[PDB]
Amino acid sequence: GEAPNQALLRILKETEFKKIKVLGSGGTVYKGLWIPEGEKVKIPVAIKESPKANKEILDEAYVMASVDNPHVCRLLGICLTSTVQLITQLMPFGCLLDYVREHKDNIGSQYLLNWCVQIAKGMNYLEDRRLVHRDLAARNVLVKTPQHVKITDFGLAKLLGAEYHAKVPIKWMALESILHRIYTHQSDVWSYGVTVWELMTFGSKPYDGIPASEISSILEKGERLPQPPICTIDVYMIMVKCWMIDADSRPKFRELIIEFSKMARDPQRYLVIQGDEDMDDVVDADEYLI
Ligand SMILES: *CCC(=O)Nc1cc(Nc2nccc(-n3cc(CN(C)C)c(-c4ccccc4)n3)n2)c(OC)cc1N1CCOCC1
Repeated sequence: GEAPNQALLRILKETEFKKIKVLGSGGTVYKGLWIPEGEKVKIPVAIKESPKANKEILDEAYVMASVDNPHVCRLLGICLTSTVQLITQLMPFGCLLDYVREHKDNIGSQYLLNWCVQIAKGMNYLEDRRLVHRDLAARNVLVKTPQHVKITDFGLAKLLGAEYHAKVPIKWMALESILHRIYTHQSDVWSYGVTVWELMTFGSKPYDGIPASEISSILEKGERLPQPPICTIDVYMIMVKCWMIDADSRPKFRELIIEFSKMARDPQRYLVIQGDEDMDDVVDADEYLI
């Protein structure tokens, strides 16, 4: 027996939004203000604006409405206009992949290790809610402040019952997923390892210049992503443990929290980086609880 999902799905009027600029297209992601009726608050939001693709975006809203954790992006509501719109909290600093790329020369060890802690906390929460993400990557981690990141993009996420089978991001998937289309929380751990490598290399592309069709044979021969320059063996060994063939001998998200937490207490024993060492009624969504 599975527990009843008593999450609320907030349907928001279209007149409650004063959508401002466009953030980025691909669909489209807007930014704007959400002003609930006569609540005297202005909440900065992001809005994601024809066919059966409506089914997918609503499957996304189902997952996002059913999560509540400081390191997971939650759905504020949907607007049922001509198009189905997803309304989420504005993450004003962008995605973490763009952030580490545009700020390499100003990111210290404490920030890198804290992000690894927070991402592991969010993933451990998803595991607690029996959620396999299947698209964990630096591009899908958003930055509320440089000290606070959250996981987003649940378009591939699936709810395990009391391994899931099935276009996918090859250079982030465990071998068993590339080969057998098998996805578990431990295959998420593999993607976590690639995501940490992304941060540790300040946004390098994993297997840059290697066709995705070759990834399965490369991983089978025993090859893995190289040790990033700033990484001590301690940190790189954690990433290598995420890439083991035996999925059960990979670290659990609850262990990665612990390990990175200890390292974040002495961040330079583990990362070697040169240089280390309107408004008025605006309320962040994390402070608007209903
Ligand atoms: C890495 C790409 C990116 O997201 N850039 C970005 C993000 C944000 N802030 C933001 N706030 C709330 C929600 C989002 N957001 C972005 C995305 C796109 N994916 C890749 C993360 C989604 C999304 C959610 C679910 C399903 C599909 C997509 N939600 N982003 C920015 O606001 C400041 C600005 C930017 N970029 C700035 C630099 O140029 C590119 C855009």
